[PDB]
Amino acid sequence: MKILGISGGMRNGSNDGMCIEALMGAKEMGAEVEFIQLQNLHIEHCTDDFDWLLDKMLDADGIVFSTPIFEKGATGLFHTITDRFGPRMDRGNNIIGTKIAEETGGTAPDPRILKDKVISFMSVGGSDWVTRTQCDAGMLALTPMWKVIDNEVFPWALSILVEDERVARAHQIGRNIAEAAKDIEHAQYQGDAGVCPHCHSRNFHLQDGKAICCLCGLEGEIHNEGGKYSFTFPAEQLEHAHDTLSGKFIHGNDIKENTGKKIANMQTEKYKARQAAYRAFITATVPE
Ligand SMILES: Cc1cc2nc3c(=O)[nH]c(=O)nc-3n(C[C@H](O)[C@H](O)[C@H](O)COP(=O)(O)O)c2cc1C
Ligand SMILES: O=c1cc(-c2ccc(O)c(O)c2)oc2cc(O)cc(O)c12
Repeated sequence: MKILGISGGMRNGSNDGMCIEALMGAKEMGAEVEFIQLQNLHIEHCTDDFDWLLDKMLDADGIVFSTPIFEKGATGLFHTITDRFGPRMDRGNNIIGTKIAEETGGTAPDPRILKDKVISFMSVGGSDWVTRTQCDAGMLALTPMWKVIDNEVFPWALSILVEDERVARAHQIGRNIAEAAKDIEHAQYQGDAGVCPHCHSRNFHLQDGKAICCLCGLEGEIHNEGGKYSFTFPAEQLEHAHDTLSGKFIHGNDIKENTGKKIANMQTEKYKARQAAYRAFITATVPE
């Protein structure tokens, strides 16, 4: 089993070390290991080394991703990789694209794109401003429905490379991901149970009558029982969860329906005149 470790920190930084430490644990369980340092890659924002990166990820049976924490979440580059995953890696759209290709004599997309895969994440920050990175990390796995094994946060971690018990945790995360990879079907989540019984998220969007899991999208209710929170939802919601095939097929269907409505609206006079008033009112300022 091939484990790919990816770091988004500085060259030779703490994220490099935690990630290489996971890789060492993985080799201990018998895996072939590879390491990619993202500072060596050129990756543009969603509007270039990205295709290469994805090819590397598609060949791995499991992935360990270690990211610095910036403003409580993953780095902007981690969010760009997430942006760029959609068009390429959505499990829903790739199932559709492959069925369509078969039946219409089209060329069969990358079979790798649909293989099951396990992924673990590590978020390394220097303080306790760490409340959003696990969700950010979960979002990247959500689009292709890779099976999350661990999704770990390390606050106060500037000196983590001399904190033996926390380095030992990353070693164990490496063990887990190699073990999970040996049998991706029977691999099971090893991380924290969290609050969302489906996502394991602890991040929720709250409004009167509706608490929403910020990762899996389940709409339900948060309960405070003496300081312990818990999340409940009605079973019909499972159909709609953003990390299930069912919920993705629905989501994509609404996208197709709303995209057709936009195309049609873009041919109305209402649209064209408002747009022309905007073009006439102002011109975008650019640098010299
Ligand atoms: C602009 C910036 C914002 C940061 N924001 C946070 C933060 O919100 N929470 C946090 O825990 N650490 C934060 N950090 C600390 C970085 O996570 C830390 O420097 C990183 O773990 C270093 O990893 P490396 O050694 O691999 O580069 C921030 C660092 C920078 C430079
Ligand atoms: O190393 C850290 C460095 C910084 C930081 C960010 C922007 C600056 O203009 C600056 O002068 C320092 O912010 C942090 C914020 C954190 O929560 C944890 C950290 O380790 C850091």
